Amino acid sequence: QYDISFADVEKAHINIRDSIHLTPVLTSSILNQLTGRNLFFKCELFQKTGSFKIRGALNAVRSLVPDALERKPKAVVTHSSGNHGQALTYAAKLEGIPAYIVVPQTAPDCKKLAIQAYGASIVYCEPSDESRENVAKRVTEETEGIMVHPNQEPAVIAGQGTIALEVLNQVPLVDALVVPVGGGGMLAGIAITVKALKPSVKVYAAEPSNADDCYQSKLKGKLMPNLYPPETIADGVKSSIGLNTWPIIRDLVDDIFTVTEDEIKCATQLVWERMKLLIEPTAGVGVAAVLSQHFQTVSPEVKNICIVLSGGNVDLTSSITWV
Amino acid sequence: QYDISFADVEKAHINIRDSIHLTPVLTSSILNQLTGRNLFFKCELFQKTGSFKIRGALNAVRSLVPDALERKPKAVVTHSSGNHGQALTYAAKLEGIPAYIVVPQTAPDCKKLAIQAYGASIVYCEPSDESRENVAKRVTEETEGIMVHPNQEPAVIAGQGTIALEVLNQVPLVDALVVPVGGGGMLAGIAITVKALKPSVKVYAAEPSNADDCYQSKLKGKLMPNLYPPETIADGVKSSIGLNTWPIIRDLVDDIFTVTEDEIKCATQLVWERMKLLIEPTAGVGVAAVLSQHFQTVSPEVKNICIVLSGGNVDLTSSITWV
Ligand SMILES: O=C(O)Cc1ccc(-c2ccccc2)cc1
Ligand SMILES: *Cc1c(COP(=O)(O)O)cnc(C)c1O
Ligand SMILES: *Cc1c(COP(=O)(O)O)cnc(C)c1O
Ligand SMILES: [Ca+2]
Ligand SMILES: [Ca+2]
Ligand SMILES: [Ca+2]
Ligand SMILES: [Mg+2]
Ligand code: NA
Ligand code: NA
Ligand code: NA
Repeated sequence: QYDISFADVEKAHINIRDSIHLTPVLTSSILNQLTGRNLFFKCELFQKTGSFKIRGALNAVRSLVPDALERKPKAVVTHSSGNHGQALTYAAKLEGIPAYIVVPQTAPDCKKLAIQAYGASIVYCEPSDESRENVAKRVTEETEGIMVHPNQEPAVIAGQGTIALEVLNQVPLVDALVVPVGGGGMLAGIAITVKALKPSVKVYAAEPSNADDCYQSKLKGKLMPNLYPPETIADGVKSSIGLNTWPIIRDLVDDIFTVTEDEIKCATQLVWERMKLLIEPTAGVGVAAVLSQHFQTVSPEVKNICIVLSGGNVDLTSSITWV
Repeated sequence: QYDISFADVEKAHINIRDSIHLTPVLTSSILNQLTGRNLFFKCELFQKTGSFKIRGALNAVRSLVPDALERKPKAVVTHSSGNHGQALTYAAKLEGIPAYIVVPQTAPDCKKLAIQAYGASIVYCEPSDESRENVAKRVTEETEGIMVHPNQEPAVIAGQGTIALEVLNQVPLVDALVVPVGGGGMLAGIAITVKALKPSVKVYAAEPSNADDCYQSKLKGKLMPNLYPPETIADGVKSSIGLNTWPIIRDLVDDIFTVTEDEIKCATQLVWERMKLLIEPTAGVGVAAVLSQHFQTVSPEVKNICIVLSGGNVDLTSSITWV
């Protein structure tokens, strides 16, 4: 039916378990006091590499083949330089293969340093997509690598879904999961998993209003990507949903809550100050969603809500400017 | 025998357990790798009020009596706007009694607003130690209230010992606890508990070399308070050890590690960046200790080390200074 099944998610958990952390679920009286609800925080900010993306990245390295004639990937390649590129590089290191990040010439110096810091090799392209694609596909071919998309690659989606296997085990009375959405790999993997195992549990997406393609797509009933690059502090969810994640999200996600920039900022600072968790603002999106006006429409029967705190890769020394 | 015994800790546990968090113990691969040990982090930064001090404060509020006909305090009175005062204020809220803080009339508006935000009631004094004391005495008496010493009060020391009761359950094979020391209520409480329950477990203290009264005292075999108020980023450990905590520390604490300001800063930053925990610098003291050169020479038999992350009440709009 969909591009992954529950079986794929389980195969992913088996593939990655020896190398990832089974992150804790933490609680906060204050947040419980504030939102009306009984909250549980799945702490993917404590995951290896600082975000959940190691799950999909490692599953991809351990399950994808470069070619019909070669079973083992000989390198990994991606155009993502953020949490995905960091995760993929780490996954590549674990498997003893090189990682290449295709970066435009126009990338900030700090981004070029940060990539080299996490142990990947840089391959430069032009700012353009024609060049970007040329280069990545060319690097993939010449290194006998796998190209690993941050959110549309089935093995990546299946890996992200393992979060939900853990949550359902860690929080047996959970009523809903709240998941920040960008490309929807995490949302789709989680939705597949929850709906296979216990479909009475709600799956809710949380999204910046400033980048609201998932909302608009669900509203319209077809895939409606952002027409232009979004401006948002939630830097990890600037991707649009894509052709592999959209059908899952359409069919299996119960609702989508959008949140303003100010809501994202206030929820992030609330988590910092009141929970002492260094989440990145992108991980504040799910917290903002549960605090938002529209979340009050959620039935009072939906009491036990697990929010995925998806990452903690925040640049305290530079990024911080909005505080 | 001392101003408390383990019996007092068991009592405090029963007194307070229904109202405080049984904080988690977290781990970090990177910090294991940096120290060569198996580290366990007791997360008192997640405790109510943002530090462990609610333990001693609540125990004191639930066990001390006013100078009045009624056996229950009708108020709490403090000089502290810091971790101590915030802890006492929350304890008062739990008991449905007012918490008053005595504040010089020349306090900045920012401080006063900050004080009122956590729910304390300000009573003004003149800016002298004479006026501060006299106002606090008057308010305590007129309100049929109590005052609670931050580190020498037996009820506080006993409540602090409940940290170790949890650690010994959460980390059954623990070989040592590392505890930041100021007035030493937390250190003494912990030492009593550990030496009563599992005396083969080491109890190590950690303090800034800029405020090294605990180290000097243990070296000399007598209480040698700091000669002047120390300068340190570790605001919460500026107090010297006192007459009630010293005998316990003398007899029951195995060793004292001192750490420089730079070590404290670097340990605190390492915890933010690599563990995503927003500890205050005072809580970085214990981390700094386990990373320090002197600690590296500790016997390899002392493998499983629990560090108390004592607090997370850090001024976020003020971090820039040392970063
Ligand atoms: O202001 C505070 O909360 C700290 C504090 C509390 C009690 C005492 C005290 C000193 C001597 C005898 C009795 C109490 C000192 C300081
Ligand atoms: C990638 C990422 C997300 C969004 O995941 P998608 O699969 O792209 O929807 C959310 N939070 C963080 C921290 C991320 O790195
Ligand atoms: C009070 C405090 C300490 C020191 O406890 P003492 O009993 O005074 O030695 C350490 N860390 C934090 C965060 C504190 O608030
Ligand atoms: Ca290929
Ligand atoms: Ca979006
Ligand atoms: Ca000291
Ligand atoms: Mg498809
Ligand atoms: Na593991
Ligand atoms: Na695939
Ligand atoms: Na499960």
